[PDB]
Amino acid sequence: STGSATTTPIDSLDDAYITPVQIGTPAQTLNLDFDTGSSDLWVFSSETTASEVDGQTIYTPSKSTTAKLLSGATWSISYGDGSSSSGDVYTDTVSVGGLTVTGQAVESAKKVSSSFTEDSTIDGLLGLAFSTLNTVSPTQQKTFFDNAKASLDSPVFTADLGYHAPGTYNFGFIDTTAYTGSITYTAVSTKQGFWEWTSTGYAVGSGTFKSTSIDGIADTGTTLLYLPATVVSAYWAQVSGAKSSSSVGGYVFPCSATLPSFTFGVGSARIVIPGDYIDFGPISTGSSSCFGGIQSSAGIGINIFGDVALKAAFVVFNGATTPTLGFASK
Amino acid sequence: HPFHXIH
Repeated sequence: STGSATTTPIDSLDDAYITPVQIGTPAQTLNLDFDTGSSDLWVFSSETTASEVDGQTIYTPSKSTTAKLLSGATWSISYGDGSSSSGDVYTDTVSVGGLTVTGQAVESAKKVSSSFTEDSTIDGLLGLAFSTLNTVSPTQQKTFFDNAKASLDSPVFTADLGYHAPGTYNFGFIDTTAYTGSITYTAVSTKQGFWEWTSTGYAVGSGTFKSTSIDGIADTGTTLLYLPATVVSAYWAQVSGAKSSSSVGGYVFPCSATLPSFTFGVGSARIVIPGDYIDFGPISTGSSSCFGGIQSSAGIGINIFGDVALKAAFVVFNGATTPTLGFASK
Repeated sequence: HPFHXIH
C-alpha cells in the first residue's frame, strides 16, 4: 500500500503545515500538524473541556463505529514551546491520503494549553518520531508510521514541504519526479528517539564550506532553523543591518535586504537554502524589520533542522530496521 | 508565529 496527502501552510509565513487525516467510521476529517519531533497522535475531541476549544474540528469517538476505548491508558505531553495537553486513548481506523491503518491509537485531549486553543487551524498533531517517545501509559503506542510499515510498499515516508505553497507527504514510495539529482542518505541515531543526524558542515552565500559536525534533528513541527551560536553569528555577519534583538527574541534585519543563501552538508552532498526562505517575515505588518529564519540553538539545547531547512529539500525518512535520512535538491 | 513542537 501507499498514501499521498497534500500538506498546506496554515498562514502566509509557513509557520506550520496541516494535512487532512480521516479518523473513524464514517470518516471524520481533521487537519493535523505532522510532527517528526514527537510520537503522539492526539486530537481535539468531544472530551476536550469546552472553554478550551476555539474554532477547531473535534473528533467524536461515540460517532465512530470502529472506535474502542483503550482501558486504563492515559497520556500527557509537553513540547519545546511550553505547550501541553493530556487525556485518554481510543483505537480507531485512521487514513492518510488513502493509506488506512486499523487499530491506531488516537489520543483524545481532555485539556489543551492556551497556545493550542488559539491556533484555530490545527486540530491535533500526528507524531512521526520513534515510538519510544510516545507518552501513553502504562504501555506506549506505536506511531501511524510504525503501524503502517507492514503494509507499505517500502518502509519510508517523504516530506516535500512547499515555500508559501502546498506540498506533499507520501508514504510507502519515493516520487522520482519530485526532486532533482540523487538522494544522499545519512545515518540516523535513534538513541534520543528523534530523527537525529550529523550534518558535515555549512557555507554562507558564495563563501567557503567549513567542515564541522552539527548534530541536529529533522523536525517538521519546528518552524525555523536553529544552529549553534557561532554558525548563526557567521551567517548574520554577512547581512549589513542584521542585529540580535532581545526585545523580539532573535536576529532581525531590514526587510529590504537581499539575504545570502545558506548551505548545509549531507555527507558529500550540499543542500542550499535560498536567501528568500531565511527572510521569515516582518516582525509586525507594515514593519520595516523582518525576523530571520536561522536562529541560535543555544537556548534550546539541540540543533533543529526545522521547516526553513526541510522545505528547501525533498527528505526521505527511511524507517527500515537501521533508519536513515535522505536529502535531495528540488 | 513560529512553532517549536517533545520535551
